[PDB]
Amino acid sequence: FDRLQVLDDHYRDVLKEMKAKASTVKAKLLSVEEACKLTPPHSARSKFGYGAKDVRNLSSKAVNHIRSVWKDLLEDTETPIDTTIMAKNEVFCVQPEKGGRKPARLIVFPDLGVRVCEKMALYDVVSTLPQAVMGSSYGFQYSPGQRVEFLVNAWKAKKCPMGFAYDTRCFDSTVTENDIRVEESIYQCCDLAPEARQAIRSLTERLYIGGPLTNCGYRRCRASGVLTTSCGNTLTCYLKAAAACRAAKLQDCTMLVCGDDLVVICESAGTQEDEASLRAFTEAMTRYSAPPGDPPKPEYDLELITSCSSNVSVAHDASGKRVYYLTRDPTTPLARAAWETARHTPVNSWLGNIIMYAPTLWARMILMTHFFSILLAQEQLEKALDCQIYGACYSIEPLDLPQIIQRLHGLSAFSLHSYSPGEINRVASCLRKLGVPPLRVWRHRARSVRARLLSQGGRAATCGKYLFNWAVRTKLKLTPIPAASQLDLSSWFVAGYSGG
Ligand SMILES: COc1ccc2c(c1)[C@@H]1C[C@]1(C(=O)N1[C@@H]3CC[C@H]1CN(C)C3)Cn1c-2c(C2CCCCC2)c2ccc(C(=O)NS(=O)(=O)N(C)C)cc21
Ligand SMILES: CNC(=O)c1c(-c2ccc(F)cc2)oc2cc(NS(C)(=O)=O)c(OC(C)C)cc12
Ligand SMILES: CCCCCCCCO[C@@H]1O[C@H](CO)[C@@H](O)[C@H](O)[C@H]1O
Ligand SMILES: CCCCCCCCO[C@@H]1O[C@H](CO)[C@@H](O)[C@H](O)[C@H]1O
Repeated sequence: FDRLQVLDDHYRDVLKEMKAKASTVKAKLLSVEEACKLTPPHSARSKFGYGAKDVRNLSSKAVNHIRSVWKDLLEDTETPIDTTIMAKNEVFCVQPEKGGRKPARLIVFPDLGVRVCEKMALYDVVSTLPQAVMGSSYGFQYSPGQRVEFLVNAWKAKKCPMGFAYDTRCFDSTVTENDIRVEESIYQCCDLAPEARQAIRSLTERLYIGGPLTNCGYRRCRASGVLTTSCGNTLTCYLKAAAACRAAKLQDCTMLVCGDDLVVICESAGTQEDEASLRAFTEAMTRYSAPPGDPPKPEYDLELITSCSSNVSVAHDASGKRVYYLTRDPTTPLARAAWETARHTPVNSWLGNIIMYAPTLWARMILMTHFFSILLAQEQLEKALDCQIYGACYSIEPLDLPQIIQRLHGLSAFSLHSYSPGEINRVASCLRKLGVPPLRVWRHRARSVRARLLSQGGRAATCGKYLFNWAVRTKLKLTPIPAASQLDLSSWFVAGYSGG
């Protein structure tokens, strides 16, 4: 029966509350220049004789064509807009050389001109509306450290906490026409410029609801930009879930939403009562056309909930105080890093894993040790690497890792010890399974890596001091690494990542 959507009073009530909050948002219509500057340098070429760089640093051909696309969006409210379907080759896969089928992910996008028009009309709404509507439930406002703080405080707030994760399997292609229209109705509640209001209506009717796809066919999958798709999915999932919490009569809910991924922390009503409540929640979500991947399970320990491939775990700082942090099973991070040891990638998953999971036993002992050893050998500590973290691609120098880690995780990230036996066992058994040397070997290797870094001075010695303080018996004190704004001077006089 594919997608069949049934909307009730709970859904309608939550939508009114969302629209009432949306009404307090005043969003601005970006000029051609403002939108052009937001174009990524490696954004796909237009079929109209220009393509990134030209748009990015303003060009007569690019700007005048994008102004005609804009005029057409304001004047035509129904003609379907075309989208291109392309195969982007896979990174962690054996790629045929001198003939063969190339493993690839498929990407669907409108012409570059349309993409800049979408930014003019929606960038300010997508970057302001979700937080204004969902508040603390909006998952993309948090750093790993702030996210864990939010979760733990929500868990501690309950008399008898219960929590569960709910994941909607492949929604990005299966997005209903209704969901797209409901999203638009929320965006329309903002204080928009009249041209924005029309452009939003045209884009939703001509592009977002569906349209033709070419190098052909017709698509009903998301053709919006990353920021637009993210906003849409999060608002839709929040709407359906907040309504489903009411239908399931869940008490004192705290939700955390990241696109299609969600977590609810509420008050337990007893084992069998909670099991019934979750069945109720799932029935409501399924009726709202958001069925689960795996049926949700009530959890009574925060550590047992897995969401966005991660779970909360405990460690202790140097003073013995409990420190909470996000971790994950290290099999895929290690397997991808093994690949990268043999072959250079444009993603540098190892570096992204060190940044996302810096407090973890496996990122500190294995990934930092192994890659600093390689960088020392190759004399490439200074070389900025392109690193993909979630959406974006960042250029990161390994020498700036202490500063980055402190910003995202806090100073405790460098002093953690007394990790949970279960967490250690997951790491240890994983090393045995993959043929990786045990943790005792990594300590020996890190003492040598730290020594070589210290001898190099500057940022290299700060990497030695902060990142490998776990490897020495006689530990250094470790004070916060000061930001350029704290020092009260320009980033030009501050080595590495300063505050830009
Ligand atoms: C499929 O999933 C995985 C996952 C992990 C590993 C492998 C495969 C690779 C099988 C192993 C291997 O033997 N390798 C050698 C060395 C590194 C890795 C990849 N490389 C292309 C060839 C076993 N093996 C893996 C890693 C990873 C390297 C990146 C950072 C994280 C650890 C190792 C790191 C050091 C040794 C280590 O030092 N082993 S040792 O002491 O027995 N010896 C000196 C080689 C062995 C490793
Ligand atoms: C809705 N779920 C969440 O927001 C997340 C949870 C979580 C895990 C267990 C729970 F019990 C509750 C939440 O863990 C995460 C880890 C990351 N990445 S990271 C490791 O880089 O921080 C994340 O960042 C991206 C997607 C923005 C979002 C979440
Ligand atoms: C160590 C475990 C991870 C695998 C590392 C090997 C990476 C495979 O990489 C492959 O190498 C071939 C030979 O140059 C190329 O022909 C392929 O295009 C490439 O995908
Ligand atoms: C795995 C992450 C679980 C998060 C638990 C947050 C609640 C912490 O709770 C604390 O636990 C301590 C345990 O020794 C007790 O001493 C404290 O009294 C209690 O408030």
